[PDB]
Amino acid sequence: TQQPIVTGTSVISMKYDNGVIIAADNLGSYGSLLRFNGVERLIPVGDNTVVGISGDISDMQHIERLLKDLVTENAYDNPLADAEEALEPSYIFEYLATVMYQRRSKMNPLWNAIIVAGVQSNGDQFLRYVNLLGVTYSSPTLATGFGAHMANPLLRKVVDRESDIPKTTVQVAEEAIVNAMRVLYYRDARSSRNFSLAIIDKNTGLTFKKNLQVENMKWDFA
Amino acid sequence: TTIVGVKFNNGVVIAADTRSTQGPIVADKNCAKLHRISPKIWCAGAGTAADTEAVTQLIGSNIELHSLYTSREPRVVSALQMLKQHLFKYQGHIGAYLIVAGVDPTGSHLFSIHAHGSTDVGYYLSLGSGSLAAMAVLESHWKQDLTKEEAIKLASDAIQAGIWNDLGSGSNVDVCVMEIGKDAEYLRNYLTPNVREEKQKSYKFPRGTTAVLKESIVNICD
Amino acid sequence: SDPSSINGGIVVAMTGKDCVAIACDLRLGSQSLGVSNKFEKIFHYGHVFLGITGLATDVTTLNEMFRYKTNLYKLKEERAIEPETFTQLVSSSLYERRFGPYFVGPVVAGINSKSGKPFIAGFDLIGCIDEAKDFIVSGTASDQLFGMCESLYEPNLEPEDLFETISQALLNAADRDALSGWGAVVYIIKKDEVVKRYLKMRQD
Amino acid sequence: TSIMAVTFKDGVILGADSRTTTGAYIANRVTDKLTRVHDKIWCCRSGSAADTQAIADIVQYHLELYTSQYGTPSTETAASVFKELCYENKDNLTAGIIVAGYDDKNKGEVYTIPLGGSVHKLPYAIAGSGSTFIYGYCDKNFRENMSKEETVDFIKHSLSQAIKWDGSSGGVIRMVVLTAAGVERLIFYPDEYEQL
Amino acid sequence: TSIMAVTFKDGVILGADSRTTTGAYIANRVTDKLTRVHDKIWCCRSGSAADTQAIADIVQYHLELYTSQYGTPSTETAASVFKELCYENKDNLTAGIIVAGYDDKNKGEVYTIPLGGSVHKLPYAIAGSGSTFIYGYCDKNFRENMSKEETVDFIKHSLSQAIKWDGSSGGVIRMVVLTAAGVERLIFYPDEYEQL
Amino acid sequence: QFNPYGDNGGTILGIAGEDFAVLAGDTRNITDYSINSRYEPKVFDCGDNIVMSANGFAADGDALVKRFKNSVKWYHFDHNDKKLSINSAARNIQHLLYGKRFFPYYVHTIIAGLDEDGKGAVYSFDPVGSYEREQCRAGGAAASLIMPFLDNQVNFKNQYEPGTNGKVKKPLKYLSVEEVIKLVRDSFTSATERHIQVGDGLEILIVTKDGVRKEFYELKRD
Amino acid sequence: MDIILGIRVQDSVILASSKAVTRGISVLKDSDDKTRQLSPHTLMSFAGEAGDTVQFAEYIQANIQLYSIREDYELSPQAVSSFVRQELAKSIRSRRPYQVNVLIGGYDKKKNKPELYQIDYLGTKVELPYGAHGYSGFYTFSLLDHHYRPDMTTEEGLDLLKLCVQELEKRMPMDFKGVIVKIVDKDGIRQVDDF
Amino acid sequence: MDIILGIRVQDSVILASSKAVTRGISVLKDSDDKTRQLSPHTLMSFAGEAGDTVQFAEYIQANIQLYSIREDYELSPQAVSSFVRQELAKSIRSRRPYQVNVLIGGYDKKKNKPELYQIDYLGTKVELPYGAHGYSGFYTFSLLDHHYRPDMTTEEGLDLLKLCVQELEKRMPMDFKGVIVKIVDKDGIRQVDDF
Amino acid sequence: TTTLAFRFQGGIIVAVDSRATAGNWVASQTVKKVIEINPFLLGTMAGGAADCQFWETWLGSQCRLHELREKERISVAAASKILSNLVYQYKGAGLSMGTMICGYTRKEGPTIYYVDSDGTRLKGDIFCVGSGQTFAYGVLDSNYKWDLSVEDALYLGKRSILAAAHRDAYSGGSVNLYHVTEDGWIYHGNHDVGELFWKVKEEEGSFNNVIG
Amino acid sequence: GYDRALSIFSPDGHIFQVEYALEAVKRGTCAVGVKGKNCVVLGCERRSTLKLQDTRITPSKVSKIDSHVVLSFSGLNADSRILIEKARVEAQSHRLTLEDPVTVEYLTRYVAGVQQRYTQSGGVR
Ligand SMILES: [Mg+2]
Ligand SMILES: [Mg+2]
Ligand SMILES: [Mg+2]
Ligand SMILES: [Mg+2]
Repeated sequence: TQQPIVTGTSVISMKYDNGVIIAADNLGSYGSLLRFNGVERLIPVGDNTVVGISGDISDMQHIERLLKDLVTENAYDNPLADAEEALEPSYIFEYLATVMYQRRSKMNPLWNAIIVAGVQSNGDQFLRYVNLLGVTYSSPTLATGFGAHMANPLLRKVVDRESDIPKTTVQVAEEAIVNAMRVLYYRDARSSRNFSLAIIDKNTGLTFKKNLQVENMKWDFA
Repeated sequence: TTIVGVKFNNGVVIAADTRSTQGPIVADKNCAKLHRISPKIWCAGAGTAADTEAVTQLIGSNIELHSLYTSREPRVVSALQMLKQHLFKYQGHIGAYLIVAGVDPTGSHLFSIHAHGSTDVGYYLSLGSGSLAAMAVLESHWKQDLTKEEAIKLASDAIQAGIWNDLGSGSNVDVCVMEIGKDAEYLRNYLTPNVREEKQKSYKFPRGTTAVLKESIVNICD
Repeated sequence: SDPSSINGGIVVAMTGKDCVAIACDLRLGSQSLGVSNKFEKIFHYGHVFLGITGLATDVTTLNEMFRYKTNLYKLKEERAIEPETFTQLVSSSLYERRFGPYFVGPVVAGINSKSGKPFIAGFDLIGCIDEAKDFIVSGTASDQLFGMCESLYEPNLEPEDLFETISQALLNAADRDALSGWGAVVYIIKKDEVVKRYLKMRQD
Repeated sequence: TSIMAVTFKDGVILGADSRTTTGAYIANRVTDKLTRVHDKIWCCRSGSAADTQAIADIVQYHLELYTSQYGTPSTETAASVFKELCYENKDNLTAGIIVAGYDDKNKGEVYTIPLGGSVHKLPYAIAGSGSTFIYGYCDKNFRENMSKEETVDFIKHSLSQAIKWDGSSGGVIRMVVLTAAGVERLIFYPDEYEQL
Repeated sequence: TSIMAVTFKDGVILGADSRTTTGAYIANRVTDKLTRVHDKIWCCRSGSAADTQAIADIVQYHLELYTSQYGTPSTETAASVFKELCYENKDNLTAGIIVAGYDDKNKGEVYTIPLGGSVHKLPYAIAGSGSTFIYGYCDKNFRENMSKEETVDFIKHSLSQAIKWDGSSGGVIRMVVLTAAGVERLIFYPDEYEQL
Repeated sequence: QFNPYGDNGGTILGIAGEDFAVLAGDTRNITDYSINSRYEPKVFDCGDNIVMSANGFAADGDALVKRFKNSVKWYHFDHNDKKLSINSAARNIQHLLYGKRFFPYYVHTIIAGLDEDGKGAVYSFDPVGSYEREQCRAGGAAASLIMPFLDNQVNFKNQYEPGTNGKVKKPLKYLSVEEVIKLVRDSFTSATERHIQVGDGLEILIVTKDGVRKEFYELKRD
Repeated sequence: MDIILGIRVQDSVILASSKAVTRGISVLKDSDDKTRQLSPHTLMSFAGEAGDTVQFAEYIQANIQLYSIREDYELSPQAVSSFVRQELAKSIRSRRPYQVNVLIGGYDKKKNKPELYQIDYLGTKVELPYGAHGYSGFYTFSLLDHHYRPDMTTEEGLDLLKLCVQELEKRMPMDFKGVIVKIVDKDGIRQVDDF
Repeated sequence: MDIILGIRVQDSVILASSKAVTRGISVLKDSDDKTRQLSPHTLMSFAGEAGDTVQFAEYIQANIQLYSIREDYELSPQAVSSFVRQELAKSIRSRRPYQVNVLIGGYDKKKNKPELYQIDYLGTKVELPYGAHGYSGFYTFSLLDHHYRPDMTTEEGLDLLKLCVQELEKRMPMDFKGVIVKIVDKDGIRQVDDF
Repeated sequence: TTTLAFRFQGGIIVAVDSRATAGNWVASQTVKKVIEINPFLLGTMAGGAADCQFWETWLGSQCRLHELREKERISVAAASKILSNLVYQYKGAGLSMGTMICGYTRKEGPTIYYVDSDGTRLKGDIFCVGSGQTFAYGVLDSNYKWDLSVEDALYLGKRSILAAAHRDAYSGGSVNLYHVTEDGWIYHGNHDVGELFWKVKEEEGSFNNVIG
Repeated sequence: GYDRALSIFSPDGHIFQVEYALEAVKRGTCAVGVKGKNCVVLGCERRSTLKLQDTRITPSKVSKIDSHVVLSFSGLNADSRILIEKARVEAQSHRLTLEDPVTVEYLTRYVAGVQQRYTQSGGVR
């Protein structure tokens, strides 16, 4: 039994024609106090997976160490560690999902909501969610916390079902994600203006964007 | 419930969904959440259904008597003042959450009221369980100097976000347009995007299927 | 100690072609103990029919109260109250007890004598009006009734066909509820004739 | 909320953020927490929104009736009416109000009224959840008899920090200037104050 | 408590008040909250006094055993040991610790470890009940690559304000300077810092 | 205090014919008033012509299905590739569930297939391992809506032969796969109308001696 | 208090009511008559909370007796039962409700028919061929479902009642010290002394 | 469970124990023997929590019978009582204690004296001329204080016991369905069939 | 549930209802509450359904192991005590069971044991167990004699369940009958209350409280 | 714990420790059992190199396991006490769970099982 202390808010994501996009702000809240501002909540695993984490930051840092150790362990006695036997997004997710459900079953959870975004070896987009309860689900768009309530509706206007994915470009997809982040800054009392964004494409690979800001805001009607 | 209100050029428009629930069960698939306080002042209500209907009727009644007493068309701020003082007096026990809008000799107005008796002003507002889904759309697409047709589109789009993404909201979209110098235009079932598909089978029973013990003619006359 | 499920019971109403139907079960119990199998839950004031589910003492009290009020109405108005008007009276009366309510689930049914239009309506315990073209449900097997009605119902049923639909809706819903059943009554209502039928159902 | 009021050479200035909260959801990002109870007597509001409105409306009514009989009320008188409501209804209220007004005899005055309903006349006052983070800054930077431009900068910088650390504060910084010249409304947007 | 640690040009300085509390009673007015875990790695302590002592003692033991085998530990290593204890025993601990040390390769470093047991490397850190009142002041006044005298003044002024507003903070201001030159202990009494 | 359980909504339905059996379930996944996924399958082919669904708390549901699938695998390893009969599967699932009697799997479980005489079979379980073979069973959030309809249309309850004075019951007979799918589709469209946690899509798994076939149908998305 | 029963037969209503009054671990009395005559052809038995029972019974008795004197007329059993129900229906939403359950057995002289009404403390009225309050019903209702016929005589009703008391004396946990039996018919109210 | 009594007279110990087993609002049995023979000249009656009572009684019985076989000798009543006390004294600080109260009536063949021991679930042992567990004692102790003499015969003891049962049947709230009476003396244990 | 079993001149009658409930929700009407342990042993189920189902089939496995090891069918006493000793180990854990172990052996004759989840084990001639036990007792006790015929005893058991099925809201569905003799148990059919009630009402003239 | 496998097979397929235990039995005083039409009689030898014995208190050769079963033996006296004790405990345990005393076959089968267990358990002879 826990209570979360230092926390991170929404993580948002979606699929597009060639890959997936994921984003999360750089804030570590301490209750109502906006305590830490240099917190990276997107953690890449290899060159084909990004894990976005919300909730307790001490538990997030623990999960970082686990993923770091997983890469090390996979390389052991593995000549194809950077080829056919490299860590897939599906492998990384299932591992985390196992851990999350085991910890909830021992009544000592990792107080987090997690989204694993990546591209598989065959080119297929991977996007799946898991949280402190061990609950898992997948969707063309996925978001945690406030993102679930405010980002998902906006992202679903772009990709409402499976057939909308081939019709959605990386330009259109990123535009929707960046817009959603602005809306969250307007309306979430534990969001920050600064955020990170990651694109995992089947052709261009992993692009990690740091120190992004929310811009073009409307206030003058005040 | 999902309700919104949006200001435009020469007036104000409000909208709402048409789903009524008791727990997870849908009681009414086409209930009317748009209420009339006076001919050109209309109310959208979420929360405890009986409270929103009763409080809108009581103030509507007193507004009519006031209009007759003063030989003047009723103002939105009068309805706002009466509603908020009534709700405050009951310390939130009357669970009425309202978006009040209308036109009067002073101009066009848009307010919200919360159950404890707090009021606020805005060019765009949203209340109810689907307010976050609606507000996400409003924050994304709203601008200064909207036309009538643009405001109706924005309002109904905000309600649709609630219909699709919020489980508390569903079915149809009701709209009411209050323009300065014109009659208020109530648009019942302005949109109907949730029509029930044809059933696979008719469940009309052969006559005599039900076993009967007694028959008797009932006297309704004097 | 949940007032709405001590005694048990159900009521359902439906519309058809130039007609309406309202039905109810006959059980009255005290939690697990079945006490009475003659406790009807449908009453009428002139041509307007009212069904009431919930705490039985309040069912009785409200019937007596609305008989009281509709009698004074008729004396002063010199005409029988209509379903639309009576629906409003029920709503007013329930909301008057907002912070000390009658634990009931009433259902109005009838045909307007002037227009000829079939009318049904439902309420929560504090007076919220639920109007419907098709059907209204109430009681401890309301979930079951919602499921039965939504699947079985079709519009513009003839009185004889409507009887079969509403009866099957009630019976099969009641059999999936421990606190409902023990007999049933169905009212078929036309413009100027009303037929009352008691249904044969399982007595467990 | 983060709110404050500061006396200076020519009178007094009130300041406030624009955030309204119901949990972590921002119910309104463009709120007006600076409220008129008389021509040149204004209040800053913190706590319950329903409570602070009901109070401010009653005060405005009392001072309007005072004016009809006895002419312009003093700022002290306005604060006393706020106190009377806050003190006598302390069990049912959550209201932290700062009262600020301009007389010609008394110049600028600031009265703060915390939860209990006590009154405290001060050179300047800070209140709301975000005020905790600027006690250090405000104490070190406040001077008596500042100019209009200096006082505006003091409030702008102060509320900027309160907004930066308090999640319950944000949006725009509204200000109201009370002097012999009249009443002036100021607004400052994120793009300006965030990068101070 | 009010505590802080600040990196600067020549290294890092730790700072703390001297108040120990059991309720409103001051159990000790001359407390030493700055503790040595290694020659040039020190910690600042906040929260439970029993918890923070048990932790610091275990860390000191771990780093003494580290030194016997692998030589001088990095400041990062010391912070990791603190984290490991705070994170794994989060249910039973109330400890807010700031770790600060001087390497010759890495110069001055500051790591803060809040209640949950997370680690945060920062240019400077503030913690304890009194830190809330100086977030605004410290953010506005901190600069990177300050001198020794500037950093001492920054800490002295900061903790002075924290002490002024926080009832749980007071007494003397202790400081510990970590540079290549060595370890220097500083003390500052009320009569000096109160009238800043 | 940490609550190890959640409610992921949705509803499931199993019907058995003479030489076939169906196991249907909606594809919507929810928490509180939000939709997590519009397509998250919860009816699975477990091998040996056994289909299974464990509806309720999805984390427990996935865990159980995962353990049973694994049980089938080891049954082959330990007993010379012998086919696991539906009755044996049912008993095995009881022990899986009851093994966590004092910290239960929060699910209503239904399995379907053919018995050892080739006839259609449906088994249903309570959360702690109680089981029973039936012709008919609905499960999950809308079970209370659908089940009485099934009693009436599958088992012909409360239906008497016309003109027989309520003395002769309507005779029981097996339904064709065409007739069964009609009832499934109508059951789910009705449940979608009146239950907020039910909608989006319907996935039916049909089991005959030839194998396991799938059919998908759209449901209302409000 | 505890056990009160009622059976309506062809020409009479029979009420049986337990004699025990228990407080704590002591039976304070074993001859208590848990009934009041409301009018010459109407009898009410009662059970429930200590004090409340008698206070309520006597209050109703006073009111019906007042009515009888005022109008020089006896109210019908149906009328008396409705009056009693309304009093309990008022009571349940009072500051301190009467926690009393009653059976009303009467003979309607205008209809020449016996009538038995069961009313609980909430004000829940039902007319019945046989009735019971408290845990008694859990045994007696099923027993009477089997053995009761509508055309029985008073003597047949008493034997049917003996069968109920025997069952209760066998399976009930508490010693209720037997019952006082009273008959209501066309000739009024009388007590059976040897039961 | 509920009523267990014991009386020690000149030459014997007499135990009386109620026959009822009640669960909820149902008397499931009216012929239950709440006693176990531990050895030929030692008898233990018991009352308390359902299940615990019999489980504890039979466990003690098994242990004493084991001792008897091992040593080819009968333990004294004093020795058996001390063994039982210690088991209950252990039990009270266990994870789930035995909630059982017992009376041990025995005849010491070496001393040629009857002995009665009262032991509660905490492990509180006392030797007494007469004993009782539960609410029974609140009536029987004062009664026996008055009528008991130390030099009474077995027949006088049975009449004294009848006086206790009569009082309990008059003033106790629950129907305990009479008692099974057993006598322990120099010739062993025997049951009185007509009580 | 309502279950009963009584001993008489011609052996043992065992009768049970078939309803399952989750609160006021009627979960099933077709439940098997009698478990056939061996050709001479029966077990009745009441209370927690998984508890009853799991542990009584487990009991059957223990009885089978007894006759393999001892080359002799287990006694009713020993079979009932395995179950009672098992549930006693779980006392306090929250098991919910009201069971009756009924059967015949040479040494015992016809025997019935009541076993419940708080560890109570009682030999007896008549028991009724479940939420509707009192309704069954009322009819059974008032018509019981030792000298009942096999035909009359079967009916009384059937009629007693019917009585409880009618009055108890948490009992119903159908009646399952069993007769246990020196030659073993004999099944006497499933009897739906839907038809059985009206058949009994008409033929017996009882249930006059109901609208005919 | 002491784990050594003391009872093991030899090349010719004999377990010498079990066979040497039989030699200890051969050394013990003679015991005989004869069963009639309605009884069983157990006879036992007692060696007479021991005078000045106290026969009141000296352990008897025939032991009661229950009131209806007896056990005599030949071999190591100290070893027999351990078997007798275990048998006596099992006798009471059987009465407790089965509600019936042991059969002679069952009691024998138990005692024999104990003896067998000590032939393929580590650390025991
Ligand atoms: Mg039913
Ligand atoms: Mg902020
Ligand atoms: Mg739906
Ligand atoms: Mg029933």
